Amino acid sequence: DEVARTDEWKGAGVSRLREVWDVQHRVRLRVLWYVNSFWRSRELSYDDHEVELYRALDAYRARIAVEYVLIRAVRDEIYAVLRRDGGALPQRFACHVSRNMSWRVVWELCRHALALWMDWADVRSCIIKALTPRLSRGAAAAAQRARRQRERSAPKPQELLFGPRNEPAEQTWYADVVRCVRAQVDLGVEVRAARCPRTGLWIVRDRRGRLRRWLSQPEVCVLYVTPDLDFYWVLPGGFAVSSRVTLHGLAQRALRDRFQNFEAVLARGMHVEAGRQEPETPRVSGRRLPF
Amino acid sequence: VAVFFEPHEENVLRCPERVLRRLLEDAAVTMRGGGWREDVLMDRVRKRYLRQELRDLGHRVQTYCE
Amino acid sequence: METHLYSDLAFEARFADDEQLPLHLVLDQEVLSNEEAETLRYVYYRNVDSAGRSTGRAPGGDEDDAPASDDAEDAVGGDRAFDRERRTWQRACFRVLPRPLELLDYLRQSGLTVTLEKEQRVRMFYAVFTTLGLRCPDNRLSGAQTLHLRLVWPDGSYRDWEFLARDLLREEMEAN
Amino acid sequence: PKDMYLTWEETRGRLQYVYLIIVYDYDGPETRPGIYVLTSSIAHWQTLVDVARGKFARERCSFVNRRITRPRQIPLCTGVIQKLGWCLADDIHTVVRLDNFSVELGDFREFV
Amino acid sequence: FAATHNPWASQAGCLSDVLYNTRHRERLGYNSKFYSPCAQYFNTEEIIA
Repeated sequence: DEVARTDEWKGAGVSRLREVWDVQHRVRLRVLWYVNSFWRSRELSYDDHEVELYRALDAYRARIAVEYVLIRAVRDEIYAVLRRDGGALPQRFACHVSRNMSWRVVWELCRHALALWMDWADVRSCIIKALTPRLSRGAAAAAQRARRQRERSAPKPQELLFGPRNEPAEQTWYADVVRCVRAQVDLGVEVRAARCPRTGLWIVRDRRGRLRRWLSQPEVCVLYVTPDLDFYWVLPGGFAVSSRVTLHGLAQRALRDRFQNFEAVLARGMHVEAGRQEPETPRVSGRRLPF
Repeated sequence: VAVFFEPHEENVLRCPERVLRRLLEDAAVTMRGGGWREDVLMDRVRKRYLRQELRDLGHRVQTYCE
Repeated sequence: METHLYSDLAFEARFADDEQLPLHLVLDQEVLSNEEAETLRYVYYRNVDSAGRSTGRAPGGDEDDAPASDDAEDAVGGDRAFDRERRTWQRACFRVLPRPLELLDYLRQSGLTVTLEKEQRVRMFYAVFTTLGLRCPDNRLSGAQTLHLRLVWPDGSYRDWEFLARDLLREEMEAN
Repeated sequence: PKDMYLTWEETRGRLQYVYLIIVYDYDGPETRPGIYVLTSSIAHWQTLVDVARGKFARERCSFVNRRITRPRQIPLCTGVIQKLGWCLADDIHTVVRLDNFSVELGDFREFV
Repeated sequence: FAATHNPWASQAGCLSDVLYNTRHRERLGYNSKFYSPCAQYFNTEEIIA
């Protein structure tokens, strides 16, 4: 009888159940240990010197710290350009203002909101979420093509009179809303934005088109980031300070290890055609009989 | 009745008479070196692993003594 | 249950090309919510080595150590960084049981014979049976390795849990 | 015969075709072939074979189990379909027998 | 039964194509009043039609 490995696998049973935690002690998942695995019959050696654990903890520290050192770089850039201009900032966002108004207290509230936002930074925030489309698959040719289409010459009448017809006035902006009447900070916020054609400033609405109405509230402050990594930090009254976010003091494979945007493969219920309207999810559920 | 100003690209808010800019620079340089909010997570996991291995030393000193 | 045997035999048959070792897991309500476990598309693991980067790259040196330098054109390297980041993950098998159960009584309701030292009758509302791989470079194995569990839902979002190799084999490697 | 009759239906299809199905369960030492007479509303052969595969995958895993547990002994088949004809949903009579029966002596069509 | 007896004047995208295919002369800019006696040989936007 050439008896199968499956029956001796089951009848050999499982030795013991051992649970384990993660490093941050957030999840706690359990591990089985079957005796009839081939894990036993390879005769593995095992050892852990402490210097390797120290280097492992340092590498894991870097992997956790890449986001917060990016946020610290953002704060340093804010303070750098705020020292650089000399304290005089323009209004880059459309809001009607009054002249007789106390403005030193708005500066105090702006410093307060800046310290509060630095206290409550997280990996689920503006710059990380705006960075995730930049790490994608077709980002290189898309940015190259947008650069070439931006840097195209003035068209001659030949391509206007016989060539093909020519051709994104709104942008997908990401926002961190902080607020000091309640010390409530709001992290993952999406804002549709474009220019006001009557002037040269920006108009910020919802995806529904709400005309986002926190800018008139005197206590909030917002951080805006654009997909081309342009930077904005807007105190009430429409005045704001601008920069570029600088990530050049950071490694590349750390940025791809941490929050590189995901690419999916084909499972059941998915179109082998690329990009049609898919049907519903597979949805293996316990409410129904599982069929 | 209400009076206001229409926004522009040439209206500028000035520095707050450099009496609040200096405390802005103070808050800039008092937090260049401090809590980085990076090794706080390392602090938590080091404290927790240290508690774990110290309790393991307790189990070892309680059983291996017999 | 049924995926653990298959992955055991698969890692046995694939052992000489990569010396991965099977790691049979169960996840429950302490990890992810039931709404997340009902639409869980697939899992992902990666045997990051002890001191450095990962398994899916060159051992010494690469072209990903450079700064990103804040450019628009090749924002992070280009497509080759995407290929290196996609290559380093491996897809583990996947089986989810979205009904409440007890693990030992489930395995005794299947053909297995659990002989635990004392009745740690664990109860749960939904059991997803996953099975990762962890590498040994030579036939020895360092405890300073780490894992990266990646759980993917079809919207594109994910979650990541990480844990070392030392706590995984704190007793079971010492039991052999 | 009430023992050999079975279905996977509410038997509310109009034209009930019939099908002889035997299997080869190798959970016994030699063979335990479960002979069966099967009505169905479905008439096409291939999709019926797919539904039967969905219903009889335990015999398929038993078939592969026989193949691994005994290499020298050849496994013959797994099962053979053969239609006999078709009737109407009211022609059944609870031993369940049929009053009218159109005949169609079809072929031994195997399946795994 | 050779391939081409004038390989500067036959390939789609050659000189005498782009000098005389009328679509390319529209994309170059030309006076339509001037008659060209090579237009009847290179109008493969319409010769194919």
